[PDB]
Amino acid sequence: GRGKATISNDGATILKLLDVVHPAAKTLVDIAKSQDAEVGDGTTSVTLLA
Amino acid sequence: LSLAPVNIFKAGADEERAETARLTSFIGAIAIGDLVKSTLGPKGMDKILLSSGRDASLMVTNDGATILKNIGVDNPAAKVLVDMSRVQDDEVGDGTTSVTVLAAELLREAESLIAKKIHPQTIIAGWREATKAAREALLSSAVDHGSDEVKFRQDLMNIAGTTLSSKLLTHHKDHFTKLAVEAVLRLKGSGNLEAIHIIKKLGGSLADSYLDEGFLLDKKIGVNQPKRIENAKILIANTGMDTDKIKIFGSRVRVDSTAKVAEIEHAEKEKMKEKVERILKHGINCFINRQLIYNYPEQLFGAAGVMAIEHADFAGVERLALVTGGEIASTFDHPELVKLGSCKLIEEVMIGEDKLIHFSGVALGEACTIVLRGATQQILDEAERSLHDALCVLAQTVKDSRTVYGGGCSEMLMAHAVTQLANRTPGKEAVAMESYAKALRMLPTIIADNAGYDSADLVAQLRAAHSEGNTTAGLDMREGTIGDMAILGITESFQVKRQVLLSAAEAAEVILRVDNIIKAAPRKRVPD
Amino acid sequence: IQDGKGDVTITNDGATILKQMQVLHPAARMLVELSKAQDIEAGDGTTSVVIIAGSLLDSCTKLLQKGIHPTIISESFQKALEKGIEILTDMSRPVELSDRETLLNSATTSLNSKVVSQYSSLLSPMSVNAVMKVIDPATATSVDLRDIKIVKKLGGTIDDCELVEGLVLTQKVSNSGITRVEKAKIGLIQFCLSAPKTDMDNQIVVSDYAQMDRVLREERAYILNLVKQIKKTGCNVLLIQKSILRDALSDLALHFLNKMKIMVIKDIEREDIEFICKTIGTKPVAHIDQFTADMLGSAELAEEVNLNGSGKLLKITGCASPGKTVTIVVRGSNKLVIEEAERSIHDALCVIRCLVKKRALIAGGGAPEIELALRLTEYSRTLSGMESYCVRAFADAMEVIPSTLAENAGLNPISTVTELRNRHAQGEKTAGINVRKGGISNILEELVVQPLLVSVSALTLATETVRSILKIDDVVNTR
Amino acid sequence: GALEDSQLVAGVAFKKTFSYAGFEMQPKKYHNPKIALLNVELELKAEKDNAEIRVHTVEDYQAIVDAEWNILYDKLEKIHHSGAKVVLSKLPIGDVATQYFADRDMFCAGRVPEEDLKRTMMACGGSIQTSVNALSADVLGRCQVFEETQIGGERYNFFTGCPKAKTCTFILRGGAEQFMEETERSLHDAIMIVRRAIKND
Amino acid sequence: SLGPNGLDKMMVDKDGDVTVTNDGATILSMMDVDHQIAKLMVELSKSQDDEIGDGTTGVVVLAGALLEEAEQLLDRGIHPIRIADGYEQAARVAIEHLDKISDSVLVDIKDTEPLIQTAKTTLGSKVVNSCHRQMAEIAVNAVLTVADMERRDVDFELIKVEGKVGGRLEDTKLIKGVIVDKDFSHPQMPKKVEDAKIAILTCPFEPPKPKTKHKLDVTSVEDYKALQKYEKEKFEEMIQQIKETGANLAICQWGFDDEANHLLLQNNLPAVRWVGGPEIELIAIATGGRIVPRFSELTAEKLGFAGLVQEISFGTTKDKMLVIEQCKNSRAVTIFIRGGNKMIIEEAKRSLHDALCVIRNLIRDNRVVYGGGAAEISCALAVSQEADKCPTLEQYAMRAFADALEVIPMALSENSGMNPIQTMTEVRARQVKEMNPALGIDCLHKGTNDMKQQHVIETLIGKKQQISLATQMVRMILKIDDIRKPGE
Amino acid sequence: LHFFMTAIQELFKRISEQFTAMFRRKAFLHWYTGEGMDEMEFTEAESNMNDLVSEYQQYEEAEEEA
Ligand SMILES: Nc1ncnc2c1ncn2[C@@H]1O[C@H](COP(=O)(O)OP(=O)(O)O)[C@@H](O)[C@H]1O
Ligand SMILES: Nc1ncnc2c1ncn2[C@@H]1O[C@H](COP(=O)(O)OP(=O)(O)O)[C@@H](O)[C@H]1O
Ligand SMILES: Nc1ncnc2c1ncn2[C@@H]1O[C@H](COP(=O)(O)OP(=O)(O)O)[C@@H](O)[C@H]1O
Ligand SMILES: [Mg+2]
Ligand SMILES: [Mg+2]
Ligand SMILES: [Mg+2]
Ligand SMILES: [Mg+2]
Repeated sequence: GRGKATISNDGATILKLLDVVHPAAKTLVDIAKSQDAEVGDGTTSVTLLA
Repeated sequence: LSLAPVNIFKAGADEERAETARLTSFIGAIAIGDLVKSTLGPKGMDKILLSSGRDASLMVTNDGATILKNIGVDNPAAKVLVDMSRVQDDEVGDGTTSVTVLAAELLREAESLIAKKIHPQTIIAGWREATKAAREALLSSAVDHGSDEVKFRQDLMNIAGTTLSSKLLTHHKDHFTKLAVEAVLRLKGSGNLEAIHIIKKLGGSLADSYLDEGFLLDKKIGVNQPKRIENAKILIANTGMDTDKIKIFGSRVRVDSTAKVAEIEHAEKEKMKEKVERILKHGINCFINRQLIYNYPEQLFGAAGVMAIEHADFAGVERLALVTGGEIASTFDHPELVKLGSCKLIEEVMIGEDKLIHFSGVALGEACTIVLRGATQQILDEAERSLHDALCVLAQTVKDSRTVYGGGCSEMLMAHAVTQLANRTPGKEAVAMESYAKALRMLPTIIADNAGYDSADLVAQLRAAHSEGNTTAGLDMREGTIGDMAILGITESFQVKRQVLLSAAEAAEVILRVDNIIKAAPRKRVPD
Repeated sequence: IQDGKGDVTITNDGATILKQMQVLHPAARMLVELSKAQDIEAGDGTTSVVIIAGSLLDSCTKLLQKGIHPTIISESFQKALEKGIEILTDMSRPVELSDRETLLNSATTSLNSKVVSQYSSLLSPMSVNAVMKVIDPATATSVDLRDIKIVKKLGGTIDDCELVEGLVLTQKVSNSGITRVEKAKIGLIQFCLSAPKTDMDNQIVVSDYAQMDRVLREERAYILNLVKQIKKTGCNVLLIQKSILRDALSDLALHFLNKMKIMVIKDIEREDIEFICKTIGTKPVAHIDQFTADMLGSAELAEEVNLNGSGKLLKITGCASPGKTVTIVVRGSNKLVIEEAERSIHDALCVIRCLVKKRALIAGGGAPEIELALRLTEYSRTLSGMESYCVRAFADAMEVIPSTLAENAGLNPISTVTELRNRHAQGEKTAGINVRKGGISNILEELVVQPLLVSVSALTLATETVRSILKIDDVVNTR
Repeated sequence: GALEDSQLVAGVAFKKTFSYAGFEMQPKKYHNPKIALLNVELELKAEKDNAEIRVHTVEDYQAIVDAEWNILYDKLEKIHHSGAKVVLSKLPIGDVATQYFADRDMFCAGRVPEEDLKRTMMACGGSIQTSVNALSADVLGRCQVFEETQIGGERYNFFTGCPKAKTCTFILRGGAEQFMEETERSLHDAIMIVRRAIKND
Repeated sequence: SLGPNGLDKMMVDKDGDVTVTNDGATILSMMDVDHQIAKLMVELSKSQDDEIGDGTTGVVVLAGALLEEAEQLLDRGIHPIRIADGYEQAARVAIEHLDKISDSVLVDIKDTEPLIQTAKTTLGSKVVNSCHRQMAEIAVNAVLTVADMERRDVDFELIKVEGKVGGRLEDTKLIKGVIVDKDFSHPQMPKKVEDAKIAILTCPFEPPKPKTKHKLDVTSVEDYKALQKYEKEKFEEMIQQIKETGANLAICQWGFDDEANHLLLQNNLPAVRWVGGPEIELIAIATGGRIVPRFSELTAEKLGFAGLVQEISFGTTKDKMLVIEQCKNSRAVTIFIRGGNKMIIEEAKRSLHDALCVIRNLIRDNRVVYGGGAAEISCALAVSQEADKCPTLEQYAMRAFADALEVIPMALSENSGMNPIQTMTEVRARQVKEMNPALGIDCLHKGTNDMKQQHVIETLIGKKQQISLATQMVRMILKIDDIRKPGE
Repeated sequence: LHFFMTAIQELFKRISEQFTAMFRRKAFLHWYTGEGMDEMEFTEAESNMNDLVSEYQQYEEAEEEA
């Protein structure tokens, strides 16, 4: 909302930058943070698989 | 169809491309030089400036430096000519009107050259060879003096009577020329123009002004202290007589009885008595301080017959050390390493409705005061402003004593040197050089246009007389004919004319190179 | 005039009306500063100088339509001004300062135009008396009006105004009961009488019950010590200067001072110490060891007066060593009458000041204005060119004042100036407008005169302003 | 810079911090220094915020003023006797201490972040000292080179040459603010992949 | 705004200010944009000035022309990653070719002339061209003085740039000391000295005061009289300590007193009051003295040496300045800029900073190439010749790189007044036929296209960065496909 | 003497001016006395209120003989 641009190719930071408010869709954003906390890679491969 | 389909700038920001930026920079600069042109020459008129938010301060002026500093312009290219005009006033103090008109006539001749499909870099490169050939022909025409006293004094009188011409002081030119040339010779070669204090006050005519032989102070003496003392010995000091010396530490009194407080209070009162007695060991009768003097030491000076002057700022203490000849003293421990002032009579004078302390008979006299009298408040302000232009230009002639014949002779001189150069260089620069020589010849045109004379005939006579040998011919504004400049006595300063060409050629170069004006979003003002 | 804050002032001075107005034209804001200058040096004629300046600038409208450059008018006006001085100087008559009949006649002429024209058989003599008591008539070059103090007091009427040859104080005494002292010894003090305070931050520490009683006891013996030094000198009236950082007089010092029959007067300002020292001749005292019986100024009577209910006042009269100061008390019924009565007296002091600087007397009542309008008419016939039109314009503009004096009195202005000018070129040159008889007669038989400095200073300043207006050609608005 | 100009150092590297007058009068290259990792304010101040002095005579007034100048000079002398050449401190370093170390060819630094002093310790082998009363040979650091070079209009301090170093530092050279953030996030993925690949081959 | 015949831009500040400049870094800095891609180009030029200092308007022209050439390739069905892959291969051919035609001459103190000719070209573009021979001698002489020759670095804090409006543009000179805008404390002090030993002090001249919450108790009259005596002996003890050591001038950071001001005057010992922080350490390096925090530490071995300390005066204003020169070997120098305009001084300061940054680069790397477009024509032939042996859908990307690389010659010719395609074609035809890679565009109309004879010199690392940095920004733009932003 | 926010003297001066004017006419007094108060309770309020003003210190036609 201020004007700062965040340019990135990784799922984890893309889903953190969207103001998702849908209760069902918020499960897919929570499993991405789990993957980047345990292994750190494969974040966007668990979003298409889910 | 619009300025590119995508949006790059923000909301409120504007851009101007080549064809429209040259339109703004060229109409902005000409507008500045048209308002100011009316105040040029011996017969120039006068303007009125009213403030709309500054409590309606009405000021009336003639010089082209205070007018530009007051007019609020929002044109980007008109702000360059207002800045360069301030630097001229702060450098030599004279020639602000001529530097803006010349730099505004160069731009007017550079718009018809772009319409001839000439690249701007061609004009600039052609003008550089025109300024170089113009400053060489002015240096060679300067008359260096200063080896004779009877000749140098006559050169300073001619300069002073030439600057005061367009100004309101031109009515009494025979009287204000002697006050302006004698006040500069009092400085004895020191360029400190601050030493001349101009005191202005209402009442009386403009012809009642004079230059005092001694000095004048707008201060007061203590109570029941002698008004006059003949053959005074002044001591100039800067020391704290306020209450007492606070003796800066973190100290305090912690006695346990109220009689012990009374003993300490009596200790302060005997601290100031000792300080006063150390002053009197110098053998003085006129103590002058730059801070306040309280009621205890005021009576100590009045019991021994000493005049005490209190609350005189730095402007009145530094000046008094150059007039009488003393020194600013403190710590009062060695009376033999200090030097006292001297006078012959000190009295109280009545100028209008106020009292001033008069210093008649002085040792050195390196600073002075000028008393200006007038009918209105705007005449006093304009007399002070005009007189400051006479003192500033006479402080430059003493350091660099070489003069150049003025009154239109110098402008036609440099214009002929460019013409002979423009008839030699092939290419397009011959066209650009003629524009430079065309802009120098309109300065004498404006002077004759304000007087209602046939300008188109006088310039032709001057140009024909400057290409055959007569290098001193110029305008004669008292009759309307052509007269010699070495006989009538129209003389200028070499540094003033040199700073006009160099400043008016740089500002026309910076402005001409611009081809894109980019404006940011203005800062908004909160209405409530 | 009614201010926008709710202040109403009934005035007649030309320098006061133009100050209270709020004009916005720049060409008229310069007329206010013109009348200010005349009030500073001359002190009278502030209304005449605006009429002259407002009539000369008008005569310039027709000359511009005839094709005359404004520069020529500026130089041609100086020609008619330098000649006008030479016509006023030989008209005047020298006067001495030992002739009360001349000063009395000149102090009423600038008194009969105001609201106190009826009360001039009393204000004129007390105005001449107030100036001869300040300057030395043997060697006088200027008079200071700062040596005359005007006191405004409400109640009563104008004819109750008097001249006090002493000191008048507007504040009552602090001591109660003692209001009448004869053969007093006045003394000025600049130090305070309270608990001891030093410039450094001090404090008293008590750590025992026996020291509590000593603080009160030793304090009481300190104030008593200073009071016993004052009574040793034989003082009756006390004058304390105002102090703000510390108390100047405690309740204990006042209790001791009443028991010794001494009048105490507090709250004296720091700006009027000089006027007090110049009146009773009192050495100021700023330290207790310097309070000697020579630092005192004697007097005859020093008692407070009580009005009809408008307040109290202090009068000290019969000073053993009088100075060169005098004071005036102004009495009126309304706040508006007092202000106009005060400005009228200040006008009668500036006329006496003008006589000592330039001892020359010139007949008034429109006599000089018509004389410059007659010599300049024949003067312009000798000249040739475009300057012969500007001098004729100068002469015609000088008939406005002789026209105004006859128009306000209900006479025919055309017949009065025609009769006045005709009689001015066939004989005597002291003929003016007689407002009492109703025609034109010799103006010296009406005993009306005016100083020469007023008529000249109202002309030199007028021509200079017009010469500056003609220089202006453009008006631009700034920030 | 360019993406191929990124370097990996074998020690620590941190930005130049605020410096007072005299910082340009001391050497900026050492051969075998002795790092003194400290946590102290070496500046002229009050001993304790909760303090008060009640002197009676002017002779004791002058001795107090000389007592504060002797407390500070006692700490600086203890550092100089230990043979140290580079000193670092979280708390600020005053200008008096800066000119003390300039006259003895000794480097000084202050207001170092906590994350940078801890990275030095496991690269040189010292320990953070809150007091100067014990500066032995076993509480000092050591390296092989120390200098202060310029990279991209910035001053950086280097501590290369540590055979027993157990930490590194990445210097990333790009051309925009978002070029470096995307390079740091991309490097953060190979770090965790290799870290997980050692526990599970 | 490119080349010697370029034109500059007017800039108006948000509040009320006006700036005239030709530098590419500052133009994109004060221009307020809203497009996100436009903010990437601003950072592209800013990262160039701080690294080198010259070429900041040349990178954005090449990057903009590098993106335009890829517009046709995308329309033919070409993946953007394939374009961004072929671009990097070309940038490895041009950089490896730039070292082959690079010539290194020498860098030292005794023969300085190639250094002068290097700074002459960069100053050729800016408004300072009337006196650009003189301003090319200040830039070179003020770098080898402050630069070390072993560590090969330059400390720009040691070079002070101070401009004062009023006067003439050619009055700019290089001072070999420190010029501070202050004056002597007492009006009756001598304005000049001929042999001064500088006494640098940090501590003020007031009586001492401890930092802790001291309180001094006065419980008698003799304690009070012993306090006045304490104060007056402390002042006299200070002047004795300065005079004893042989000092001639006193320099103080904090202020004096009413009493400590006369004692300096009465003892013929002038002083300067309230000088700044950074200026003090420049006088210490220049004069060779040391800074003392107390009077007890003031010895004879901690004093500076000046040859002349004067107080120059400007025109009819009250501006006084103290100058310090005629010193021995120094590591601090100042540049005094004059001029009759507000905008001249600011642009003169920017142009001088570019000249200094060019010489600093030559210390790190001696080798240079020849400008005027010569490097681009040569680099565009090496890429195009190598693209003929790459049959994998990369010849299109390589050929597009060599076509956007020739926009620099086509920008100089268009600005000069010549025909781009008519002059550029004739230069490549002459360069291939001969073996002379130093042929450029005759922008100044001198007759010869040979840049070696015309003395046009460009630093190598300046040209390397304009290609390596410009290529990498194009890789971000070609990688970005989605935008998500709020609506206004 | 422990009241914080002149020297508060203005606040207590205006309150007792209205209070005295109200109590002189005994207006609206029956609302308080009828539920258990008395006249002397209000007297102690104004007598005590005057004491605090005194602690907060700021710093007829017959005068002939004594
Ligand atoms: N050399 C290669 N050839 C083909 N596919 C590859 C190659 N290297 C990696 N990949 C694939 O690319 C994917 C990388 O996805 P990535 O963007 O890294 O997702 P994340 O960021 O969530 O790890 C992996 O699933 C892998 O199967
Ligand atoms: N008496 C005179 N006769 C002819 N020319 C004059 C005379 N006095 C001044 N000038 C000319 O008028 C020009 C403008 O002077 P002025 O308007 O007074 O100040 P500025 O030089 O600032 O414009 C000068 O160049 C001078 O040559
Ligand atoms: N005398 C010259 N002749 C031909 N080309 C020049 C000359 N001087 C500079 N140039 C060219 O001008 C180009 C742009 O430089 P300039 O306009 O100074 O801005 P910047 O250096 O910031 O890009 C450079 O590539 C250089 O090759
Ligand atoms: Mg991955
Ligand atoms: Mg002039
Ligand atoms: Mg009158
Ligand atoms: Mg360049």
